[PDB]
Amino acid sequence: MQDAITAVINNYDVQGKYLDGAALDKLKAYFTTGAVRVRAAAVISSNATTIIKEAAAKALIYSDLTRPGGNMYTTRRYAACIRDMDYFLRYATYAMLAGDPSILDERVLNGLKETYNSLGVPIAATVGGIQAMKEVVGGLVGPDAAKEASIYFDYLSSGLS
Amino acid sequence: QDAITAVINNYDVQGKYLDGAALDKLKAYFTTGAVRVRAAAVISSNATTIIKEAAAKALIYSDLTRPGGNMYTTRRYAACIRDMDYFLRYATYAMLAGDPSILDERVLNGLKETYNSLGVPIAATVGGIQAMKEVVGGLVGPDAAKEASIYFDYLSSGL
Amino acid sequence: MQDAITAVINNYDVQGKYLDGAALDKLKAYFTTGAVRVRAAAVISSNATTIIKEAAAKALIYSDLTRPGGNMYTTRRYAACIRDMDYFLRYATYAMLAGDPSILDERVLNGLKETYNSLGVPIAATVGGIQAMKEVVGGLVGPDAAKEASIYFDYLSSGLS
Amino acid sequence: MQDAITAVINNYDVQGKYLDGAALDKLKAYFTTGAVRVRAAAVISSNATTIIKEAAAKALIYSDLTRPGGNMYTTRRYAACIRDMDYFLRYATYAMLAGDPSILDERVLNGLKETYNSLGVPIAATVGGIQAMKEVVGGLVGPDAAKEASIYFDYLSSGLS
Amino acid sequence: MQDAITAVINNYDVQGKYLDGAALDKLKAYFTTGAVRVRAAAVISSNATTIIKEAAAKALIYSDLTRPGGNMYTTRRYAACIRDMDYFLRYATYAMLAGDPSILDERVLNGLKETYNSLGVPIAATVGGIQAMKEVVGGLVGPDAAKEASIYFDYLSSGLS
Amino acid sequence: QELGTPINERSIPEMYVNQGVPALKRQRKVFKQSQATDRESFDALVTA
Amino acid sequence: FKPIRSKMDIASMPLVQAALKEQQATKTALDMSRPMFLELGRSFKGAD
Amino acid sequence: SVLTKAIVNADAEARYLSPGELDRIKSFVASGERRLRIAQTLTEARERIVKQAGDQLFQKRPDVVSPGGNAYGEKMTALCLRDLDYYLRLVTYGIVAGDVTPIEEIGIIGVKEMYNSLQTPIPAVAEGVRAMKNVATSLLSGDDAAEAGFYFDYLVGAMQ
Amino acid sequence: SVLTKAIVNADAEARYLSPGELDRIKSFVASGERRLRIAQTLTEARERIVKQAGDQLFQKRPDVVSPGGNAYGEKMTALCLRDLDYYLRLVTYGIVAGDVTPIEEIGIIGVKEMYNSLQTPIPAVAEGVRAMKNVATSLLSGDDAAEAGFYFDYLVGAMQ
Amino acid sequence: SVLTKAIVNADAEARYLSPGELDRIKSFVASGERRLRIAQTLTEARERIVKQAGDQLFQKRPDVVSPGGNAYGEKMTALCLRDLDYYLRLVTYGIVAGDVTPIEEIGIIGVKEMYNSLQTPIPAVAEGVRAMKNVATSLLSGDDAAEAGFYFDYLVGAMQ
Amino acid sequence: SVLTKAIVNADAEARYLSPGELDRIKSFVASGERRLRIAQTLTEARERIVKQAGDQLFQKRPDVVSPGGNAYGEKMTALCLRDLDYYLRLVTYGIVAGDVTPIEEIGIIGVKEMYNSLQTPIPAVAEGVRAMKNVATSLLSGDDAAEAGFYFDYLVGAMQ
Amino acid sequence: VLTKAIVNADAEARYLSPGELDRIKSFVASGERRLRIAQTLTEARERIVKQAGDQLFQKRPDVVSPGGNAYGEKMTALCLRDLDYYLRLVTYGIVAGDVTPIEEIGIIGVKEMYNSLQTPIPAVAEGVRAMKNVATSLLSGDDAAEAGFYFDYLVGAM
Ligand SMILES: *[C@H](C)[C@H]1/C(=C/c2[nH]c(/C=C3N=C(/C=C4\NC(=O)C(CC)=C4C)C(C)=C\3CCC(=O)O)c(CCC(=O)O)c2C)NC(=O)[C@@H]1C
Ligand SMILES: *[C@H](C)[C@H]1/C(=C/c2[nH]c(/C=C3N=C(/C=C4\NC(=O)C(CC)=C4C)C(C)=C\3CCC(=O)O)c(CCC(=O)O)c2C)NC(=O)[C@@H]1C
Ligand SMILES: *[C@H](C)[C@H]1/C(=C/c2[nH]c(/C=C3N=C(/C=C4\NC(=O)C(CC)=C4C)C(C)=C\3CCC(=O)O)c(CCC(=O)O)c2C)NC(=O)[C@@H]1C
Ligand SMILES: *[C@H](C)[C@H]1/C(=C/c2[nH]c(/C=C3N=C(/C=C4\NC(=O)C(CC)=C4C)C(C)=C\3CCC(=O)O)c(CCC(=O)O)c2C)NC(=O)[C@@H]1C
Ligand SMILES: *[C@H](C)[C@H]1/C(=C/c2[nH]c(/C=C3N=C(/C=C4\NC(=O)C(CC)=C4C)C(C)=C\3CCC(=O)O)c(CCC(=O)O)c2C)NC(=O)[C@@H]1C
Ligand SMILES: *[C@H](C)[C@H]1/C(=C/c2[nH]c(/C=C3N=C(/C=C4\NC(=O)C(CC)=C4C)C(C)=C\3CCC(=O)O)c(CCC(=O)O)c2C)NC(=O)[C@@H]1C
Repeated sequence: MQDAITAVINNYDVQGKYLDGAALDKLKAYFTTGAVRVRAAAVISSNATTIIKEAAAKALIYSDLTRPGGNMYTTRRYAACIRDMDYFLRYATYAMLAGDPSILDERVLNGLKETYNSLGVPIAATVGGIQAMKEVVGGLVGPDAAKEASIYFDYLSSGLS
Repeated sequence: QDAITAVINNYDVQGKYLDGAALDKLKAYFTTGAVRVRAAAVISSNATTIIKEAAAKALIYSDLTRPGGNMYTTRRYAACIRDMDYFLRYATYAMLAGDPSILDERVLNGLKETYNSLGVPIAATVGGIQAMKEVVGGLVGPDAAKEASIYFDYLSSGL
Repeated sequence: MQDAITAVINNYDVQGKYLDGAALDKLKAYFTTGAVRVRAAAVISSNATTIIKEAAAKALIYSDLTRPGGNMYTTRRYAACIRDMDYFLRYATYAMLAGDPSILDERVLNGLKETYNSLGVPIAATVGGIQAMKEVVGGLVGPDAAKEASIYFDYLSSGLS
Repeated sequence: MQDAITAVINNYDVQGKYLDGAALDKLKAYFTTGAVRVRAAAVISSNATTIIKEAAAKALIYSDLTRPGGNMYTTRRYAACIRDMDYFLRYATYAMLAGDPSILDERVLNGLKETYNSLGVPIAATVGGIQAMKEVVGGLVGPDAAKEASIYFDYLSSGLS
Repeated sequence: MQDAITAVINNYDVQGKYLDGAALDKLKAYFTTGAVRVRAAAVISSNATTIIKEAAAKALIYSDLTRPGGNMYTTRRYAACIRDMDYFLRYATYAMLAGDPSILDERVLNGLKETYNSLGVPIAATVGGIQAMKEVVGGLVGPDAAKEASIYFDYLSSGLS
Repeated sequence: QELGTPINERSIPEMYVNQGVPALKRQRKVFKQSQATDRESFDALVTA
Repeated sequence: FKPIRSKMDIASMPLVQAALKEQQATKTALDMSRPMFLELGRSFKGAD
Repeated sequence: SVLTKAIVNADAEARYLSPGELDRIKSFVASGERRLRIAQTLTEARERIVKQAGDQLFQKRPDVVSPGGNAYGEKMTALCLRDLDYYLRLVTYGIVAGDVTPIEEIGIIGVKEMYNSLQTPIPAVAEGVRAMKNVATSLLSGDDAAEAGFYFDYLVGAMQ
Repeated sequence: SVLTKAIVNADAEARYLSPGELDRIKSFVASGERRLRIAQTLTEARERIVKQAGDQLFQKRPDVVSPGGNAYGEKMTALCLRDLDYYLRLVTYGIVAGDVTPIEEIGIIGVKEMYNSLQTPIPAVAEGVRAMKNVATSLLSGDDAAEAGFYFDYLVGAMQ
Repeated sequence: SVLTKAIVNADAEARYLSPGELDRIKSFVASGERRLRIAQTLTEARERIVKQAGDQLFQKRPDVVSPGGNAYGEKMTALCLRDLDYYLRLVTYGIVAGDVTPIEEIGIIGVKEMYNSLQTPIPAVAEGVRAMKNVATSLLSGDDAAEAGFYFDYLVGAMQ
Repeated sequence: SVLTKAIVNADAEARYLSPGELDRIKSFVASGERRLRIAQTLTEARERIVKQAGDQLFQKRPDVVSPGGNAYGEKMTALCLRDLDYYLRLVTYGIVAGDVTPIEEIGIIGVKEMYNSLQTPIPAVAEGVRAMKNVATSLLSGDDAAEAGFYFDYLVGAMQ
Repeated sequence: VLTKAIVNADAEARYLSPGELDRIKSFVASGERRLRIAQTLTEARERIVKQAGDQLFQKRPDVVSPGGNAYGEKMTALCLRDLDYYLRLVTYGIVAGDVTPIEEIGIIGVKEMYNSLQTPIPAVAEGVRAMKNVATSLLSGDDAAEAGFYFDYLVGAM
């Protein structure tokens, strides 16, 4: 995938330019942010199960979806939906460490709309769930991390919608 | 066009460079300008009322509004008040400009012919314009009124 | 007494509110100022004797007060006056570190006017001395510190007058 | 140049009118102010070197200008700037005695902007210096004199800017 | 004016930097070229009259200019033109020794275009003469010196045009 | 205050702008012969 | 598989953006472990 | 707070602040920004911390939420949760202050007497605070958790 | 002039003049007196400006005054100077108007076509206008020159 | 980059990053500043490194710059030096990344095929890289040199 | 620089450079490499030269670093040392230039006026420069020292 | 610093708090840097004392005057010896990270000792101030700030 360090490198490589101070400064900026990111990632991993639970409670469950004839009705479908939620969370965590939204595009975002349409999964509900996870995540990670975390969640949401 | 441009155009046909005498005429306009701007703002704010008052004076409570009259039916009534608004807006433009030409170019040109085809009564329309003038005169105040009146009269004479 | 941090806490506690961003900002403001204040306090402590000397020279001495029949005439009274000056200086320094005027009210300001009136100590002259100390202190502490230092000196002066 | 007395005379001369009471009143007004002005001028002349020093300290020195690559860097440039400051002070004093701003326009203000732009001298910094001198001057002259002094300083500042 | 050595110094002075090896290398480069330049200058000075003669023969004379109604017609005008040619040669020699084009800008180039336009002297013909002088000079100085000499001649030509 | 804030953050404000019918529809200008009664107006008409 | 362009630059992301301001703003101040006399002589703008 | 304590000691001695005392103040002001973040984290997670801790407490002590028990009934259960929330708010105040004093004045003095009149069991309350600590620790990073733990421990120590 | 511009925008919108638009009109009428002085200055210097500019142009372009060139011959040279004079008169009109519109109607529409029939080179005409600008700028004070420059620049842009 | 590599391993396992893996990321970000300086040094000395290495290579291999040889002629010699420059740029990229992957994608995959079409000898290219390493090592401090050496060695290994 | 001085004299005379003048230029270019080394030496030892000279100056003049004196206080003492550093930088520039002109423009014109406004004593400044000379002389070789001495002496002569 | 922390704990009758322990950890890390700062002043000690002495004598002509205590070779040496003593104490302070070492040796009973000697206390204070200025110049800025605190304390004490 691509990360901030590699993104700078790639931009320079297409130009053919050797790395310069301005480029170095961007790299330096990333290095400082890194420590914060690692702490945030550890928080998310530990609380992943709860984050999903809370988000589902906020948006998915106690709804027509869970009621018979709904997309999340039946154990199989319910389990699938929470598995998808976990995917989104894991990838967002990866993106946050990376400092780049590209991984989301390469793995999660590509073909998702089409997959969902064939499946008949409701996109808007999924987006709702992602937004819910974001809110929960924001609390756990704390303020400095929150802003960074939010952008990746929003990126996923925009892609799906 | 405008007073300033009118002076310029007169010089251009002569081919003369701008002279002090010409400058004095322009200067005269510039002093009047401030008054005109104030008058225009007054008219814009009170435009709806001006039309209402003028209509009350001439158009309504009349045969025109009664069945078989030109302004009978909602559609015709609305058209007449729209025309009244046009006259007011253009007169305001003319007053700022200091020139009657805009009235000729937009409002006056082809209006008589249009009205004759439509069967709209010109004299009644003229009456309405005169009524608007009277109302406008009050609001603008005396110094402004003289300037405002000439454009209203110009419209009336054209029609 | 109370300090800036505790003052914020107390205001929130009476409301029963958890600490909020606006409150956090006030706390953050204090924290930045803190380092400057500590430096200022050390300067004042080291130069305290001189500060008093200079201020006395500016207002108190070479005056009717020191001359016979004046309030600060006799060694005993002279010594008392410079002791009072030292008190004001020490308390102002405490207040500056704290970031709150309350300590001045609780210790120095309470009953001072009444005490002085019974004693026959002249309030206006005392105020003059406090203002003089402020000016001397301002120089030593430097500009950023001076603004902070000045408010506490002014607080004392206003109380007495 | 022109002074207040001559300004009145000149206005009457173009009219061809003999001096009248209204004119006399303006002259009388000036005559009362005169004594104050003379005292102020003497104060400024005696303290001129210090006034410049203080004003430079307030604005010009300990700054980027004095640091290498700044306009007032190098001895030659430093000396030039203080020479200009002296000019402004001397002319303002002349204007204050005269009671008329015209001399400033005729000598100082005319062509200064253009000169400065060619030189690359920064106008805003110069204006800052003039304002600083005004503040210092205000103190020395005292309040009644200060008001009169201030207008000429402000006139110079407005002209440059 | 400026020279190569001073140019390096001035660049460092605005930075405030002490002289460094990279700077020293530029200075060292100049020092090697120096010996060649001195030899070239002596050659030009000795052959100056001839250089002008040859260049005039190449461009100026046997032309409409020299014929009646031409700018260089009449003895006075002819003499003026050859005087100007000498100026250009002398200044170019100075520039070559200096290793900097600045002197040309400060003395020769400044206001010349405007002067010539008012006079009605033809700039293109003058430029032609300068180019002719360059060619003659190139021969006498020899190849290594010629490259250095050429740049200053070209600088003059570009300025005039 | 709460009833006019977004429930969800809107963490990349640009995404939420430029949703809907594109702005182009509103930006464009209409041209008529009635406006043509000037030499410049007429030139604009024709270009349009 | 068609390769994908970048929607957002590294500098737009909040944490980087902040760190850039911190280095950029207050890039020039006072250096510790530098003798003051050397620091007072140091130039900020440099070239230009 | 740290600063209040230092000032008070100086005033008692009637002296200007000692260098050592000044150094402690310096350390505290540097620590403050980190402390603020720790407090902020707990505030945001407050609702969940209380909820989780409550459930744990009720599992640990069935009796309190039983017909005999004090906590039993909706009104009573709400009050029990409100109390837990109060203690959490106090803990946050403590972290920013850098001292237990803020906590102590509001919550730990006369606590025994108040609860005895209410007839609330003090040990159960302590368990609830312990439960809150565990939840809070999980959300906090390790070093942050240790800092928070001290304040939580103090509360537990105060209430027995 | 400017006021015409404002009115025209209002008429297109079919609305009364906006307050902001009215304010701009007010500013313009105040500025007019200053503008008149600037125009007066150029008018007085007109004869010299044209003469100087002509000479500069002929030096810049020998070809125009050459047997092939359009300007060549006394009759033709006079006409070329007359054209320069015309453009200067237009510029003065522009300054007083505060708009290029007066200039534009008389001089810039169909200019290409007219000169192409004449066979006069358009770039040379532009150079002449540029030359006039430089002369005019020198006589004008700096701020006055900037105002005049805009109108001169427009002409150069139009004939290009 | 190191971080990309860690993420990729996690994604294959379909798990969140392990604490140990996270720790390695932390170490890398700390190391980065030192790495940036090492890269900066080589960039500044780039021109000289290439020049010196080229000369060494040509001495080591007379054949390459011989009428038969590929490198022979000005055009060809320039291209050979350009290639050396390319590899140096790649090495700098590698040092900042902390991984050979950036180097590998741009330079080491399909290299054999490209050079075989060109008919350039691969071993000579490797020698040039070795030569560049020696020059670079001298300018770098010992510990810095070791770090740089690893990347240089990888390139030499790749071109084998 | 030497070259600038020669050109200026020639231009005043309105003549090409004299043989004698040319010879001096030749001598200068030969000397330059030696001069560069002398300058380099002082630059490396700059920090210590300033420090040592400062101490000597303060010993020589107790007054300057006394409550009355200008130099007194840390801020002021730093500024005094900064001034010494400035003069040293100027001297190095002079040595490479081979003339005092570079030194003179930056440091010696208006120096009296600047210091008089500051109220700094000019003789004390001169002593500081003398002190710097002595330190610099010790590090330099004898012949090198003599060359450096001339520039140092000029400064002392300029400001007294 | 460690002694101070322990003493506060003992008064409270509690084990050291984690925060208190952390401060101890920071101090032990800082110590090596502190040792270097002290080493610098030790090397420059002879010159610092000499320079400070001269400054003091310029500031106070009286002390080295026939009336004054410092006057005469023997007395002047003793005055310089005293300045040296205070410098040694300052170095000890920097390594300790506390003023206590300084305080015990130099600041308790100082008034009484000097009053018997008849040495003026203000002059002694000036000498310490003078030493600070010299020491600050040799030290780097951050190092100087650390050293300044100890110097200031002495001046305050005297
Ligand atoms: C009862 C013996 C146990 C119990 C049940 C319980 N369930 C929920 C909530 C839900 N349970 C389901 C289950 C199903 N959905 C399906 O499609 C199927 C197969 C057809 C099942 C069985 C779902 C979807 C929900 C979510 C709510 C919804 O329908 O939208 C709860 C409460 C949820 C909560 O935890 O808040 C409970 C209590 N709980 C016990 O402890 C009993 C042992
Ligand atoms: C003379 C032997 C010594 C000496 C004297 C000295 N005194 C002052 C200033 C003051 N002296 C006093 C003292 C008194 N005020 C009292 O009320 C009493 C008892 C009745 C005494 C003895 C005061 C109040 C002052 C302050 C100024 C004033 O008079 O209002 C000075 C000047 C201090 C200064 O630095 O400004 C001096 C010199 N000094 C010596 O060294 C002699 C040995
Ligand atoms: C004949 C008596 C002697 C002689 C003449 C000679 N002249 C030239 C070349 C030129 N002579 C002139 C002279 C003038 N130009 C003017 O404007 C005037 C005044 C109106 C004069 C007198 C010029 C300009 C030239 C240069 C060529 C040109 O016209 O462009 C030559 C040729 C020399 C050469 O190499 O160019 C000669 C031979 N020389 C003698 O020996 C006779 C005694
Ligand atoms: C010769 C290649 C061309 C030529 C020369 C020419 N020049 C003049 C007259 C003047 N030339 C100058 C030039 C300068 N004055 C300066 O101060 C400087 C720079 C510092 C220069 C280079 C000036 C000012 C004059 C006027 C007064 C004077 O000559 O001293 C002429 C005669 C013009 C006249 O009418 O007097 C001539 C012939 N002209 C050509 O046609 C050649 C191509
Ligand atoms: C309402 C439940 C949801 C909603 C509506 C919404 N629609 C638009 C825009 C368009 N609507 C249509 C749709 C149709 N055209 C058709 O012919 C038919 C079938 C007969 C339909 C249903 C079209 C073409 C547009 C775009 C063109 C237009 O608006 O004229 C918008 C955007 C409108 C805008 O101005 O931006 C919206 C908001 N959106 C919601 O959130 C509801 C869930
Ligand atoms: C040290 C030997 C003496 C001393 C120094 C001193 N200087 C200042 C202030 C300034 N010094 C300068 C000097 C220069 N600017 C230049 O461009 C150059 C040449 C390159 C020099 C030498 C300047 C401009 C200032 C003004 C402040 C500033 O830099 O912004 C001071 C303090 C000024 C004051 O107190 O007002 C001092 C102490 N003073 C002595 O007495 C020493 C003998």
